[PDB]
Amino acid sequence: NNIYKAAKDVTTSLSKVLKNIN
Amino acid sequence: HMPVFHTRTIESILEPVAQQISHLVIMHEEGEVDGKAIPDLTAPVAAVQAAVSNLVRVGKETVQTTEDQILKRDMPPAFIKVENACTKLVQAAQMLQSDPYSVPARDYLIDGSRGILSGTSDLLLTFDEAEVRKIIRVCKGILEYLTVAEVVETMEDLVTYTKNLGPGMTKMAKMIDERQQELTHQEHRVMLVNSMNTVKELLPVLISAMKIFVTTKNSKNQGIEEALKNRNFTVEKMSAEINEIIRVLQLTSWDEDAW
Repeated sequence: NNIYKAAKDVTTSLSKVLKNIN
Repeated sequence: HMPVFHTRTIESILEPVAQQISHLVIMHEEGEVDGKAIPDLTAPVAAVQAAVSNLVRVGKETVQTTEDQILKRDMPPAFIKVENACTKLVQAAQMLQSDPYSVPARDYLIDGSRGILSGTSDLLLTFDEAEVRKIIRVCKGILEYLTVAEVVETMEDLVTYTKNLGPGMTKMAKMIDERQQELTHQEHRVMLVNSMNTVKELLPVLISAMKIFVTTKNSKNQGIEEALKNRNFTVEKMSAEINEIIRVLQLTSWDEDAW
């Protein structure tokens, strides 16, 4: 529910961070 | 590497970054990726820091709301893990801010990213386990009520029994169907589907058997032994399938203190 929403936010914002290393 | 994703939901969340990290871990022991200057992440990192706080918040709320004791004891530790690994990421940022070639700052990024990823997975897993634990109870409940089936001797009772079991049999069926649909291990999904179906197919069969029984009861027409056998066998086979489901469910959603 709301727990899965926040989790994605974490992974989403962290994806656009690591992406800037490849 | 190669986590234990149990449901599609979690995986769709962790899989992406789980890869972006795995494809990077390989770029160390055998490559040691180091060179390209990293632009200030004062912004991007902020994006995560904020989401991490939000996550932690929801979790703290989930604890207050929840009733599961394992969750109230397993989640709190996870909060720190995600919060700790995040302070690391935030720091590694300012480090690269002053020096984009800082190798040590590069390490803070990896360890912190894996920490946040691991801290998250633990949070989702805990939550999932509690959810599953809710199903097992429902299942254990149906199991119990099947026991009362052998006490029904009058149509009045049979009506009562049906009105109580039916709804229950539906909730479990709903929970089971909504469960297998998330499972990732096609192996466990087959057992669940077949079991649930078999159980759904036996319900009507159970009732009929009981009905035939209560009919033979108040009736000169003898022949009631074989009736009890069919009724009893149904319960037994039904119970078997439900115990099968419970087990498959406890394979991963089990803790020392499962009360």
